[PDB]
Amino acid sequence: DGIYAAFDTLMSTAGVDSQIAALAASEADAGTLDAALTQSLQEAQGRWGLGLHHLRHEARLTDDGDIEILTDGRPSARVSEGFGALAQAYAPMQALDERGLSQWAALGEGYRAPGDLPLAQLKVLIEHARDFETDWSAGRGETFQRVWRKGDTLFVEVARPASAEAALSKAAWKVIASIKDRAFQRELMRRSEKDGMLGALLGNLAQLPEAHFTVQAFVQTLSGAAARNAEEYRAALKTAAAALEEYQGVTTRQLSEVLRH
Amino acid sequence: DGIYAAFDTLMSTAGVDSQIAALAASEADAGTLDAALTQSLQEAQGRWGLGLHHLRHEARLTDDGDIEILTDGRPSARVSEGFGALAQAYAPMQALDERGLSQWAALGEGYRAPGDLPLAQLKVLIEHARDFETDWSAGRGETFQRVWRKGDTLFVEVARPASAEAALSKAAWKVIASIKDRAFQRELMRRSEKDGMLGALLGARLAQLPEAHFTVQAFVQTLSGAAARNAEEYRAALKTAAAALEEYQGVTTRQLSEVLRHGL
Repeated sequence: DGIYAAFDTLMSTAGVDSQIAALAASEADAGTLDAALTQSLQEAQGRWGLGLHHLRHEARLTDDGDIEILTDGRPSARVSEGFGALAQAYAPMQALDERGLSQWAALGEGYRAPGDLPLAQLKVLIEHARDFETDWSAGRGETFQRVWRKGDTLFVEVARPASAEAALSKAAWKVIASIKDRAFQRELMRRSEKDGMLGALLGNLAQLPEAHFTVQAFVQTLSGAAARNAEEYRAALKTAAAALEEYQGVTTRQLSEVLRH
Repeated sequence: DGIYAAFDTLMSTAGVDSQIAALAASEADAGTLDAALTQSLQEAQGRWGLGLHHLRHEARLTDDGDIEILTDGRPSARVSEGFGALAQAYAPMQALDERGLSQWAALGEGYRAPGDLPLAQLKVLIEHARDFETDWSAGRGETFQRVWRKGDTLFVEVARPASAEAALSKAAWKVIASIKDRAFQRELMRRSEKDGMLGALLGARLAQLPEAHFTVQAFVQTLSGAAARNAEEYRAALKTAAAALEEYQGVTTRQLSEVLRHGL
């Protein structure tokens, strides 16, 4: 239904198939739906790239038929408010450097190992340290990555910073190149010289979550004895990168089919 | 295809239709050609944004059928050495700040008035001073601008510095769009997501490319006689030259494009 379908819509900009409207239609119970909405919000958060791993993200159902999104137990926003408001709630919590990567430690304030360590030193932290966290390191294909352990869990992030407007602007690259009417094409090209590619194309998205959230990162997790295993980290690092290029590819494509429709 | 077409190709890079190949073939008179090379060469220098207004530019025919490019009467390059050769002959002579603007005065060493002068004060200079020169200021449209007078001629320069790389990039986009075979278009568009754009378009086939070394970065409007001492003639001069610079940028981008479609 309305709120459920909208939440769903938001999760999709992070490649999360939360299926919530169907769960609600299944006559699922309040706590079940809450668990499901919260679980999906956490996945999305790890792919949105906001750099907020240190906050706890919950989402709950309201008696007035809303969904209330929360971060560290404080009410941040309600789905019924629109996604741009969800954006504007997150913003002052964030801290991007000029590379658009999060300046926060996932573990909260403290020491961070450098991102460029030798596998031998990294292998020792994995095996024999409790909690640890490294900084960003430049990887294959303009991507960035960092590793950190919290409790029984190892986290691998692989990121490729690209704003929502960036994501839209690469979608306008493909929509213009695809156009079968060379008159409208050349006209949009001149108007693209003068207002960028997206503005030219626009001449309602504000309401679409694609305007405020896009896929920017992928987090891969290990648990138990895997989270103390150096072969398991390197598999997981490769996994997360493939995943990242996948979901960024899907979302570029689905966002193109939107920019036309 | 001959040294005249070589010179004609080099002049197209500033959007100067020299018509040298057609003159050389016409029934015109002896010596009219050297004059034409120099006339066409000086105009080209106004648009290249090299910052060499203080030097004198000449082009002549040599004894062995070549075209010699001169600076202050000294042999700087030969057209037959290609255009890159001309680029590095100019290089030791240049002096660009961080933005792409010449640090040389157009009038040689001497006092330069501020570039951010008030219009009432720039006017006095335009109505009553003899020779003068301002520094670069910014203008409208992410442009820059300065103005000098040498003699009876006012010189209004508007500039939008660009690397010949980005200009080649902008011409690649225009071409990969006009592409007819939608399959190869999507192939190029995907490589362009990976290997860059002008990268992936060159990859289907440049230092020989004239536009690889020279680009329209600026334009100099000129006033003479009575207009040259007229402050409203000056403010209009500035709008003309920004419009010019957009035009010749557009002409030279459409040219470089039609060049990139050959060899696909």
